Amino acid sequence: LKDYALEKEKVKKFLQEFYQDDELGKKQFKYGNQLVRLAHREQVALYVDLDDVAEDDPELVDSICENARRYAKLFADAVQELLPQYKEREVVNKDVLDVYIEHRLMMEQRPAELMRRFELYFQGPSSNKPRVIREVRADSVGKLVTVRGIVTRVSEVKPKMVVATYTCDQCGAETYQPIQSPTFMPLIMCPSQECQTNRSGGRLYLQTRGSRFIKFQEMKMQEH
Amino acid sequence: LDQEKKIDDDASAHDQLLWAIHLSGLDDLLLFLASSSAEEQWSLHVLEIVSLMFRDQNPEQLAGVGQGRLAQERSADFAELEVLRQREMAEKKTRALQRGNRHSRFGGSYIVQGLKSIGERDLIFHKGLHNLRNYSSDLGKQPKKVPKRRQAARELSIQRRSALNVRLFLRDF
Ligand SMILES: [Zn+2]
Repeated sequence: LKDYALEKEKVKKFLQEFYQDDELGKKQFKYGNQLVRLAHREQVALYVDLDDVAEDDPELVDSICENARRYAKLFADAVQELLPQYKEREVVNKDVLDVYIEHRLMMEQRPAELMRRFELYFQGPSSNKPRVIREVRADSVGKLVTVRGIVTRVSEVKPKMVVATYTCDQCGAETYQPIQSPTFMPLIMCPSQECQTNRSGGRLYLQTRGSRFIKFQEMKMQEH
Repeated sequence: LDQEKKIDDDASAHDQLLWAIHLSGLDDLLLFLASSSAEEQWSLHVLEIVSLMFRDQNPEQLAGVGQGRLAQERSADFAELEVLRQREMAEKKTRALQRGNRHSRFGGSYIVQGLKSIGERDLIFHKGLHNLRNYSSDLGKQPKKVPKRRQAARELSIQRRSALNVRLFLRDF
């Protein structure tokens, strides 16, 4: 419908230029100040508020609410493209995946979703009144909805694979597999050109150390 | 092929047949036919009989047969059993050292910095630290099918020590 290339630049303009006053009328860029923390790995979750987006583009709010998942991906891409602009410090590596990414970067100097350690969420606009579970009908499929309910069952936090990282035994190269679906096919044989042209028969070993996991939790909500 | 799996010091069908010849005394008739000047016409026949009789035997091994062989062969069998067992135990210990004392799904990966891979990147090793003492690149490779033309020739039969009675009879013959 819309040109997502132009929409990404609109999202960049919002994230760069929006400002709000918090204290004594002083002006702060609430999303630039958080992009700085995201770049420094001080903050991981960025809750972007569509009430803030409504202050300069209600049409963008309508587009986000009506096609939310697409715009969630667009906002994530825009934030990742923006963080190098806000880099001003070196990260203290504390995750083993930070250490692996550090050595990956050094070896590349000598996977965007893999380099992406942040997560972006839409905080819903107040114009969207909260529904009950029974009112979340098929017309709202693929759309941003607010739902009230009783939590009645919550699973343990489980590791959900996001980017599976493999290593080849023959050629010593890393292979990456982004995972969108709830299921995926593991990679067996190395697809690298060095193995393929030589018919080397080198296979792939998953490296959980190098792969990206995310906390995952299922729950059940119930009507009041 | 089914019943050639007889173990040594046992009476095969050929051994029983030779014993039948011995007890019937046709062996002495074959000696007569071989020594006779008048019946020289059957020399090729008698030669073929003797050849097929001594088909399985070895001359020095047969010539070594005698009265005191049972104790010798019994002790030799026990000693050879122990030698085989010790060899198998040694090989088992070497394999147990070559693999680690952790189960195979115990993970861990290493970069061998000096070794270039088939590409320019350093070798990533996955088969456990224990294997890097005697590392070789052919640890996980399947050997090759020798094509039919290049398949080496194999010896047509195993040697088995025939029955002692038949061996004594063949020595005397
Ligand atoms: Zn490879």
